[PDB]
Amino acid sequence: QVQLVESGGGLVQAGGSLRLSCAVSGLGAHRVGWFRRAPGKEREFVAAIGANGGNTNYLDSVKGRFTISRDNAKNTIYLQMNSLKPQDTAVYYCAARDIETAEYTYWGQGTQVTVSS
Amino acid sequence: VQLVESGGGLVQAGGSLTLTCAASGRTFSSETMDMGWFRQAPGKEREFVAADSWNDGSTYYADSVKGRFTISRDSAKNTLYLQMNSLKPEDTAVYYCAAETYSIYEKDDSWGYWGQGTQVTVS
Amino acid sequence: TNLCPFGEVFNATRFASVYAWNRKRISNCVADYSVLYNSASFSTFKCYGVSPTKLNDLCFTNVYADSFVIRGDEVRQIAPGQTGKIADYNYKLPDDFTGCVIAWNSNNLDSKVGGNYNYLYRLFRKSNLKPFERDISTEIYQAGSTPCNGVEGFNCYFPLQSYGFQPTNGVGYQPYRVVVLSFELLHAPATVCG
Repeated sequence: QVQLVESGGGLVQAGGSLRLSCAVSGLGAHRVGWFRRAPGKEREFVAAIGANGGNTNYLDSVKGRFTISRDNAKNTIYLQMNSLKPQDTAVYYCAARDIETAEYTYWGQGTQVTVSS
Repeated sequence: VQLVESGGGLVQAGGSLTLTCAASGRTFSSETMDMGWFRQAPGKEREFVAADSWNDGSTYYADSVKGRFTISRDSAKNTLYLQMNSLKPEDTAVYYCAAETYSIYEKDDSWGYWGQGTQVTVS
Repeated sequence: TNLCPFGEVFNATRFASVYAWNRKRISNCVADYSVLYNSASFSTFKCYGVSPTKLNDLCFTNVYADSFVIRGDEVRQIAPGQTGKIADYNYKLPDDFTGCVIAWNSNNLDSKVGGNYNYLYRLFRKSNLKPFERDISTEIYQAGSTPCNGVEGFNCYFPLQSYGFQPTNGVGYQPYRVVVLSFELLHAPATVCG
């Protein structure tokens, strides 16, 4: 099966690059995504990356230096929020794209990293 | 073939420079036809930058690319060298860099070692 | 008076995507159309028209050849007038045609650790597609009144999916390479005739 878990975080004053990775036990031919927890009763789409890595999608407030890439060795996943400012709140939800028939359906987690003035 | 797309630059950019684009296709003389597809143009709006599809195919007029911008595409040597236009300071000059492949069907696109779309860059 | 291009297409690393078929025209040349039948390397071979051993006197003038890679168990969906719930949504062929389709193994090259994931196939864009037409619809499937516009809601899912195959392929679900040829005869001059 595929195990998805997320636990960690932490942040400091505005500095250099910031890297958090959503732990995944390898993704051969299955999708994975991130969900925005907007102030509402339902979540929102953020991005979705296919196995081939194409058809990349981003939200209206994500185009720019922010980028996400995948690795062919351990499926390492990069994150956004490079060169942060003291105004953003970082809380996402890892999603396994439950539309799939590998072994079962699984749900991820996330952190609540914040910034400081 | 190049993923980076950019246009020319006049004295506004410190000097006059040749166009930086490449044409992707099986052969220079692939086909003799004029057409186009989405080919996302500079800015949010998408328009047909050039429907020539080869060396002097057919003049096409688009809102994004008006008479102020030269309308010509050259597939020779998979490179672009024609000068665009003599604009004035405080302006923008971005030109799409892409071309169709060889196939009888419409909306030709390279398959096997190419990905749909290209990176968006401005000068 | 030159060799036909048939030898420059066979035995290729890749041909095209699942939902992308490229049409080609055979240049003027001289050859025999029964060479393929005599070959014993094509276990799978199915078609409609004149018998392979007799379609020599009537030289063809128009040739339409396509090649692609699909799942092995899709041979059931490769038939005239097919009304499969998935086949017509990606490929469709009319019953009024004279031509032949062949298929063979594709795992001899598309094998590596972690499987293959380059091939992609579509499921549904707007409705059933008529034969001899293709479209690139990036819009997400709509199943309600509010347009999700990429939001994972109201049954809005990504229509395109990639293949997955282990290097230890067992049952015949392993991918195969399929090549389809169609020959049309007309009163116009024939590129190949003898």
